[PDB]
Amino acid sequence: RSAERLTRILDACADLLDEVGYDALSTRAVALRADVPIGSVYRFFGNKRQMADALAQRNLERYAERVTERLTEAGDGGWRGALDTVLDEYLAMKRTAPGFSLIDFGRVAERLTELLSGYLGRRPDDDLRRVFLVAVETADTLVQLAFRVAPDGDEKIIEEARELLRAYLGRVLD
Amino acid sequence: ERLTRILDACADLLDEVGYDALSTRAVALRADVPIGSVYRFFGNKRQMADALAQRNLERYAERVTERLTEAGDGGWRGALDTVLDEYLAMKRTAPGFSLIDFGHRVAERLTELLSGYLGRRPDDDLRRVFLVAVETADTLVQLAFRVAPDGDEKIIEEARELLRAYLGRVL
Repeated sequence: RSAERLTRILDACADLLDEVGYDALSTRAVALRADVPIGSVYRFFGNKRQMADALAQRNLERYAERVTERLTEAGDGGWRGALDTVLDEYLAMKRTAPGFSLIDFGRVAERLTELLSGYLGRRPDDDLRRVFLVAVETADTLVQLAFRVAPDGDEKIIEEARELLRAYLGRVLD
Repeated sequence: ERLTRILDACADLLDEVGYDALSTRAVALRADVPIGSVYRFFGNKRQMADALAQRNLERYAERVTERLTEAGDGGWRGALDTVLDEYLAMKRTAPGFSLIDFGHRVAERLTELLSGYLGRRPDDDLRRVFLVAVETADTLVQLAFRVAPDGDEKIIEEARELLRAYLGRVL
């Protein structure tokens, strides 16, 4: 039930992020929205930043579960589908997951390197860890770009990023 | 005269103090100009910093143009190399350029500078390709200087492979 309250605190924190943003956010508003004793929230989190980190952390586990289950159900072992899955699930969260434009995953490249290299039957050496870091950093910047260009994510920017990443992985993946 | 030294002082101080510790007072002091002279050109540090960035861009563009006119062959690979190598030389050598570099504006400028050179029409597609390429390169170069203070060469090379892979498909 302590865990039940945490879920709710984090959900309210996610929702509040979309409504008033990070600066206006306060611990009392979260507790009222979550319908939790205000003392619970102060007990769980030292400041707002800590609550935001727990939310970010929860975003990443959810994304990792989503991707792991898409790859498990319909993956064919290939990097094109793997790439579409990670990118599309991240785009869906970006559009659909509360507070996600403000609080992302906060590490990600590491988690994705583990996840994907297992799936692809590839040895995560330095070269491959670098490729992944490069891919993840560029996808982050291009996704951010797409959403500055149009509020739901400019489709042409997104499609350029997809093409860009396919060309790169097509070139560097042996 | 005074404008030049104000921007020189702004560029250095950036490097010595960082952006938000940077103040109009400190720049005037460094530039050997009355504080009032700074306010004659700029109402605030953000305008001052954008002015510096605009100067950076003019210099970058003239270096690129000179390099391309001297030894360019009309091909996208040497243009990519020039454009990327000149930016990297500036990150390492140009004052303040790590903390304020170019201030769309870069992408638009490169489109103008490079579209005639390459025989490519400056349409919306080319603009978008350049915008994606600039944003990518910017993040990847930031990444490279985060991993080593001279710019991590293996990151730099991945970025170069990545941009060649993209442009070769898309051009």
